Amino acid sequence: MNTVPFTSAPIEVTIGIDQYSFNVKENQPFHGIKDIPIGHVHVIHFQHADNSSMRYGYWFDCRMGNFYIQYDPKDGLYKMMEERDGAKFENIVHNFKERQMMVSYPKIDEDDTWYNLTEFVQMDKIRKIVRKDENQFSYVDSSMTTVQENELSDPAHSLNYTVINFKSREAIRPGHEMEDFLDKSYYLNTVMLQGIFKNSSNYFGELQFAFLNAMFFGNYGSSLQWHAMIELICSSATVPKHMLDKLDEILYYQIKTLPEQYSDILLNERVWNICLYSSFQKNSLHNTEKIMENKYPELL
Amino acid sequence: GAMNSSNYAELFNNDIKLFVDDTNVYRVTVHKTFEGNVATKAINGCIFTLNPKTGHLFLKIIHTSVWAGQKRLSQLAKWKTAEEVSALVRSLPKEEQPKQIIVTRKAMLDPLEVHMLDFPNIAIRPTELRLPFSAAMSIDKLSDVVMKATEPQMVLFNIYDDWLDRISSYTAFSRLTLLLRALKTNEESAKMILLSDPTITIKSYHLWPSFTDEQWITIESQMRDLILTEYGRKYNV
Ligand SMILES: Nc1ncccc1CO
Repeated sequence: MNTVPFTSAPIEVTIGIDQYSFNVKENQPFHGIKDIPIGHVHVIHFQHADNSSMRYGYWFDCRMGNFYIQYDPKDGLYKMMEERDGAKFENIVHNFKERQMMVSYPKIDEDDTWYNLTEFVQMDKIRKIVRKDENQFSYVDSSMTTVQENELSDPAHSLNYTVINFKSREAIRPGHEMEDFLDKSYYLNTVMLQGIFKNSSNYFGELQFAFLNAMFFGNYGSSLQWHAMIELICSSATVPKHMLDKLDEILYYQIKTLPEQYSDILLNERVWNICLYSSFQKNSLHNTEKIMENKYPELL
Repeated sequence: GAMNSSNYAELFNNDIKLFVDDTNVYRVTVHKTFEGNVATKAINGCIFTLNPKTGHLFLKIIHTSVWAGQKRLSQLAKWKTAEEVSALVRSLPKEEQPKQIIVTRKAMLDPLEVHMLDFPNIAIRPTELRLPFSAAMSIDKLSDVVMKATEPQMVLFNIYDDWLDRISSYTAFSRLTLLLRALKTNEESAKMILLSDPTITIKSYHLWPSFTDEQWITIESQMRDLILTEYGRKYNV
C-alpha cells in the first residue's frame, strides 16, 4: 500500500481521495493519506472551505514515483510534488505513520467501486489529455475547458479529449450522409475505435476519465465528453457484443456512484432518454436502465 | 438564426439566398387493397427551391422511381431533398451559390446541414413564418411538368413572371405569398378569380395571367377577401 504525505494543512479544506472525502480544519495536524491501493490510478482533490470555486485535484499512480502535497501560500492551493530522494520520503512517511497523523484510504474489502470506475483508465493516457510532461501527475479543475469547447482561454491548460462531432466530415462519409448520420457505426468502429483509440479499452478509459472529471470537479466539458462517447455507441447499430456488455457495467457503476443531489447538472436528459429508449442499443443496457429508472426516474 | 417578421427585409438584400420547401417531395394517394387493407401509391413530387429576390425557381422533379424498394420514405424524402439542394449548390458557379438557405420545415435542418458540410460558410436557417409554398402544386404549369415527368428532371421557372420589370422583390414576394395563401385555403375560388376574365391570358413563358397594374390591385383584393371569407367559413368567427 502507498502513501501521499502532506507537509501541512494551513487552510481549511475538504480533501477527496477517489470517492472518499474528509474535512480538514485550518492548521489541523494532518500529514496525509496512507494504505492507498497499488494497481489503480487515484485522484486527490480539494475544495477550500473559504471559497467553493477552488475545486481542483491531481490524477496520480503511486507506481510512477513518490508524491506529496504541500500548500503554496503564493498560488493559494495544495500542490502535488514528486520527492526524487526515495530515503528522505520513506523517512518522512515513517514519522507521520508512527505519530498516526495520516488518514487511511478507507477501502471496504467487498467494495470494487474504484476498480469498476477506473478499469480502463491509464495514467500514461491521462498525461496525453492533460499535457504537462515535467510532472508524472495531472492537475484538473472545475474551470478547465476542452480543445473542442475552445474551437467554438489558454491552450496549455486545456483537456485534450478526442473531438467527437456528429455533424463533421470526420463523422460523415461523402455519399453516405443519411446512413452515417442515422447509424454512427462507421464513425464508432472505423474512425474512432480502429483509427484513433486503436481498441475498446482505450475508448472506455477516456469515457471513464471524462465521467470522473465531471463528477469530482463538476467540469462541464468533461460532462459533454462523457455524454458524447456514450451517445456515439448507443447511436451505432453495429457494436461488438463485448463492448455493449462492458458499457452496461461501466455506466451502471457511474450512475451508482453519482451523488443523488447532482443528477440535475451532471446528467443530460436528451442523451439518456435517447440511449435507453430510442437508440439502436435501447435493449443492450439492462443494468444501466434498471439503476437509472430506480434512482433517477424524474430525468426520464 | 431564425427568419421571422423582424428580419423579413433581409430576403430582398443582395446576399444570394434560397428558400427550400420539401412539402411536395414525397406525395401519396392512400387507397384500399382488395383484402380491405390500406396502401399508398406514390406520385411524382418536387423540391421547391426559390430565390425570393430574383424569383428564380429551381423545380427538381422527384420521380416515383426514387422511392422503389426504399423504407421510411417520409424520412428518406428529407435526405433526398438535402442531397438534391447540395447537388444544385455544387452545380452553380461560386458567385451564384447562396450565402444562406432557409428551410420552411425544421426537420430539413439536420439533413441539409449534413449534406452541406463541404459549404461551412452557407448558413442553413429555419423560419418562424408559415409560408404557403405547399400550394406550388396548385400552379397548373408546375403541377403539369411534375405529373408528366417520366424521369428525374430539373425545370427552371421565374415564379414572378415579368413582375420585377414593374415592382420590387418585396412587393413581388408579397403578391406570390398572397396568391399561394389563397390557392392553399380555397384552390377552386382562387383559380376562378385568376381566370374569371377570358380576355386576360397566361403567356406561354409565364405561370400567372398578364394583369395590368390596376387589374392586379383588384385580383389582390379578391384574394384577401377569399382568405377572409374562408377564415369566416372555418371558425364561423
Ligand atoms: N485509456 C485512457 N485512460 C485515461 C484517459 C484516456 C484514455 C484513452 O487514451
